[PDB]
Amino acid sequence: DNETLWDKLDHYYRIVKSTLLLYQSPTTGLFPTKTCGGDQKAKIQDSLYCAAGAWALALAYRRIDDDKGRTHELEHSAIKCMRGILYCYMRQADKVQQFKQDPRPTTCLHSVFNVHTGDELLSYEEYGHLQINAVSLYLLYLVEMISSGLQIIYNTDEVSFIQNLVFCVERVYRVPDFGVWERGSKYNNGSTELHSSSVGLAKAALEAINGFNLFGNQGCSWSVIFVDLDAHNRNRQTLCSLLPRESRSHNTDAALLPCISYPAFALDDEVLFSQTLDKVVRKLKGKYGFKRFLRDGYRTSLEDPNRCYYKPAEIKLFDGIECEFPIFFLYMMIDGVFRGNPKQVQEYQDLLTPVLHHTTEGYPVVPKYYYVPADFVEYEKNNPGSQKRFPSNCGRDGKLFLWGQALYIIAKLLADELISPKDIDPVQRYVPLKDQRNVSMRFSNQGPLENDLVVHVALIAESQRLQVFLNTYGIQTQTPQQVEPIQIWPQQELVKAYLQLGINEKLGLSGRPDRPIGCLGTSKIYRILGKTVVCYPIIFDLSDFYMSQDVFLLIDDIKNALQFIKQYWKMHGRPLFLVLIREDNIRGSRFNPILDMLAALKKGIIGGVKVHVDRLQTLISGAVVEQLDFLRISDTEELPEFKSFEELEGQQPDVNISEWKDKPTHEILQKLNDCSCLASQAILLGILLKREGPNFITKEGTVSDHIERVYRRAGSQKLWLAVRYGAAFTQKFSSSIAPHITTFLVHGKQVTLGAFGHEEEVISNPLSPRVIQNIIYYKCNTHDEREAVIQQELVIHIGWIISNNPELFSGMLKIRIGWIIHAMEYELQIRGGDKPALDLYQLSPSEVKQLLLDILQPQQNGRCWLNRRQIDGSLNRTPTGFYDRVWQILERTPNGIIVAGKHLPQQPTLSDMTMYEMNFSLLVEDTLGNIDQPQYRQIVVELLMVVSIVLERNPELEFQDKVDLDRLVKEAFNEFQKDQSRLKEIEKQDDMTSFYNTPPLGKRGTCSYLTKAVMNLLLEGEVKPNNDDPCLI
Amino acid sequence: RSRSNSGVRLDGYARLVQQTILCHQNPVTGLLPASYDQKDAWVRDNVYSILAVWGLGLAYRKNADRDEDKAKAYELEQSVVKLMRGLLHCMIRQVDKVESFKYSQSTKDSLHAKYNTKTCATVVGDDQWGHLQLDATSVYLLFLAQMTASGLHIIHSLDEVNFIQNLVFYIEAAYKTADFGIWERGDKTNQGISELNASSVGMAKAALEALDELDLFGVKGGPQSVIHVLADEVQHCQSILNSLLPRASTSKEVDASLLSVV
Ligand SMILES: C/C=C(\C)CC/C=C(\C)CCC=C(C)C
Repeated sequence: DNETLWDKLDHYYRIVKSTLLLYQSPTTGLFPTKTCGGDQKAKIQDSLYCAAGAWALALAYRRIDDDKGRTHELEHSAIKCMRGILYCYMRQADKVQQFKQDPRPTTCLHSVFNVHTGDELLSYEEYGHLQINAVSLYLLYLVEMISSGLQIIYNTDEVSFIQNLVFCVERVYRVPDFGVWERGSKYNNGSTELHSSSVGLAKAALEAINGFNLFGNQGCSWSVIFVDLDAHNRNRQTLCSLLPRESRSHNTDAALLPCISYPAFALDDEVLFSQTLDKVVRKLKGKYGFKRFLRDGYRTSLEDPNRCYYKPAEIKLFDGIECEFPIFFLYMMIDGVFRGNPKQVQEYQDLLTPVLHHTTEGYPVVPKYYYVPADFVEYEKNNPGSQKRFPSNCGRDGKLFLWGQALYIIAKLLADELISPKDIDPVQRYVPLKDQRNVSMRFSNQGPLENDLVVHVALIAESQRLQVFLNTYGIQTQTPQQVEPIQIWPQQELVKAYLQLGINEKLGLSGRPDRPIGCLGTSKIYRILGKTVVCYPIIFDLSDFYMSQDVFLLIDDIKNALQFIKQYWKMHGRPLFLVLIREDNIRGSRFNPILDMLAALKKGIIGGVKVHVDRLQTLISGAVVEQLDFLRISDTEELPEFKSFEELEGQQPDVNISEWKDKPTHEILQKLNDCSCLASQAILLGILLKREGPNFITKEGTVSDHIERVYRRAGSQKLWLAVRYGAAFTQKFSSSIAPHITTFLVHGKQVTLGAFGHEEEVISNPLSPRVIQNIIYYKCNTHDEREAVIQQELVIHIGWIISNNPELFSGMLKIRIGWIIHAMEYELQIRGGDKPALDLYQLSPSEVKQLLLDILQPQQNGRCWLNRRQIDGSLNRTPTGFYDRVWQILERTPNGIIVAGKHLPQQPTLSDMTMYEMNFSLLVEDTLGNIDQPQYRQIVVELLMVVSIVLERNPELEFQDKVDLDRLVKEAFNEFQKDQSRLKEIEKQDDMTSFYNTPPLGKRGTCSYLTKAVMNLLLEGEVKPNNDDPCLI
Repeated sequence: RSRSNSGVRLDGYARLVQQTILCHQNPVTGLLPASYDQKDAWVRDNVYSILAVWGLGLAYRKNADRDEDKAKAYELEQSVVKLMRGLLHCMIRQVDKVESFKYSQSTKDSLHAKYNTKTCATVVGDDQWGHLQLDATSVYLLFLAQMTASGLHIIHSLDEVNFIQNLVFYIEAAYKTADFGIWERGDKTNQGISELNASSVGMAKAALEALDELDLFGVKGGPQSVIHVLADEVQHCQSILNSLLPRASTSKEVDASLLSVV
């Protein structure tokens, strides 16, 4: 091979100029999806990769000094495409503003534009435009090309828009989207659903663009893009939770390679990377390409072209005939070059060569997909991968797949080593196992495996009287005045400061949305307007909700915040955790728990998190300061000084709810004066806002603020009844509930928000704070307003546990709040004995957490088995992998499962879904939902476990008729009676008590009778001679 | 250590340009509306109105040794690129008119004088305005050549090189093509009568000479990016300029726009 490098690059120049650059729009710079046909469609995702292909060849031509002007042509072909997307995006700036405030499928940026004008082409009804992969890839590649030297952003006005694009990407962790495949799921219902590729691309875009000067080398402090760490962190928490699954519907997707490999490399954990790579390699790799996802019917022979949506039963016909996309051989080829594995590069190169097509001039054509013909669909299903597939794009037809053609150039240039992996990755999205010291990218100074992070903990007391009085107990603290030039802020003041970031009155952009700054954001040190400002964590705010006033929860909130920072802080400096102590925390018995935590911080360790207690001036000297320069570039040097933290210079309710609510007379206003309890006040003021209008005048003042005064004042005493009524009758809603729910369902857990026996609303998909506020108060609970406050109490509590003890809710697929609050309220009855038991609204929020933790334990110790089946049954807790065993049951009952009038048939259940699928796990509880007794639920859940035990270890037996488990529960029931009647002749008839109290495993346990019940009916059927162990007789 | 006094006084000029010109630049297109009443961007006015930004950017680039005065130099330079590119898209969206005007030098096939400052589209129709202004495309072509020679990378693709090359043939016949001219009213009568104005003939001659063997990709360009200009049309414009001057046309004894030619 004596070929000069000019001739090697000229080889790709012809392909680039004739196959993708020939079609670049002279006006917009975009690349049309359909090269032949006159279609105006230009997809941002496809156009972005086309820009990379010209950019990749420009990087190759950067090694030729006599480039004959080809480096400039290819560098500025990428710039022309990159700026065209910006032109299209900025023409939709009114949509960027809307998507910032309320991310929705109908308020999002368009992902398809007219290639010749940049106008809007398809509406939200015709096309699913919510594709975060497009915006994230634009931000990612924008960083890549600017870092390589391509000048795309021309002025700060564009910088403001890119900052607003970042804001649209911050919230994506809670925004279901249609994904790269503009489809959402296999079912094609038009339903947005959270994709690992989209959220991972957002994570990749945020990491690359954080602190990135959009001007390149010709840049100053007023072009750097600021990224909220915590929305990035919650984007990564979503990615780590969703993975190795693409989404709820998809166990794997070919879109994962663009996410976990080039160009994003969004996975920083090598275990998961491997897990997620194999499921793509195993369940989607094929001879002709990669299948986008299992049961993908896009452009298949069994698809109706006219219909835009698939039937619920149409996904079954799509198994084994999924279109195979050759583009992912290239993605694996790029992955091989990046990761230093040459066998991977060669292996996927040997697979592309058969699937590659060529033009009349011999230029390679990468087909979009390879589909099995209609004549060969049924042979393919029986034996997959054995029948020939036809190319979607062949060349010589005029139809070219520009995304594939562009990605061909990138992979081949890497394979022939004409461009280095670092050339197309100037900002390092791929980092080798030398994973240290990358900001925002999990690679702190310690590296990828050690996380002994030291958090700088500043002890701040609200007043000197607290300062000296804590000092008398051995704890050194500083009041804000003691730390004087420094300013300690509530996180809200940081949000108010951040409201000016990204404003463009010319584009109508309003800045960063008013969203609370979490722990990692407040862990940073900010310098605003020449004042160094440190914001204490939101956990110390006494406005969002009232469990911050409970000292034990605050102690646990302080602990878990430090563990949260220990786990998710990955910047160069050491995080700053300002601890705020108020006089309410010291007064009363709350000193003893607070002092031990403060002593532990002084000792240097708390919750296993290494901390450093020192003066604020010490923990601020050499740390990196986030310069909020946008607050000065607008010349707002006289902006109002944001309000820094200012130093400060007993019986059960004698009034029953039904006693006076039933009372028709209005004299209860005098009864308000007659009674002396706070709860009686906290109820009397509530009716006065409903009976006598919202803002009626009372002795103290208006009704609206008088209840607010009581709610504030009741918390000071720690009279929890009044603080629960106070927050419930004001429709109080902390900012954490809505993200807490989103955390629940990204773990595979549906959430229902409603009291027992009343209307319960299932939260299938992530929702905005606004609708959940409407959910938790207006529609869900109306019998008692305090139901919502107790409903919101657990949601934070489960939010506390789901992260610290995720195994604790294993099997509990549905976190049903009111069903859970039954478990605590029924436990209080159990613990209450034959005495008036405690009220769940009397317990301090700490006891609410502890009792919740008590009634969740993996196995309550030594309790009545009846009662255990009550605690596990009420929680709807199932064994690990229980939902899987129901398949093996359903796989071997032809007529299905009938329980409590709810039938689970073999078909179409088996044909519709997969046996790791989440949808089936929801289907069982819907079938299981009619069982009213939680204890009766467990014995059925016990039974479905044992019949699975019988079926697995005994594959010869198979059921003939419908498995009616109530009969099997009833059949195993009477055998317990006649056995126990023989023992002592218990006279209770149709009483589950004796049957429930007996342990499963024992001399005569439940599962023994349950086993006998199954076999009696299982032996009522024909046995199948099995060849795994041919019967010796 | 500190900024030079030239940089300090340019800040007052930066404020003057920003408060007067650069604050009206459309975020999307980079174009400049004539005024609040006339919300459209003229090709001739936008090119002329960007000279202060281009001069300021060149003035700031003379001392680009710090991050900030590199960046404001970059902003002013690329704001000029934004406008000249934005004006390129306006004309490149009318390539059918450029192709038709090359063969038939009619007013009905001329590049529009005014465009949508927000979308780079034609605000008015081919007959609702006096559109044939060969000194508006030439003021673009002349400065496009000059701004590329100064280092501003405006043309990005070889297709735009072909477009600018075809724009040369658009302004080649300025010596033999009557146009409305710099004042969009044609003859002195203002009756829709196009006339041979020396401003259009002069402007095309300078634009043709400016584009003569000019590499639109700058120094990092090749023969594919070179605009070829024929001196026959360049010196034919001279034969008209010498005959017309000191008159601006047969209908005007003089025009102050000839200051834009002499
Ligand atoms: C040749 C004999 C056999 C193949 C045994 C048939 C199996 C059964 C009658 C049920 C056995 C069940 C167990 C739980 C061991």
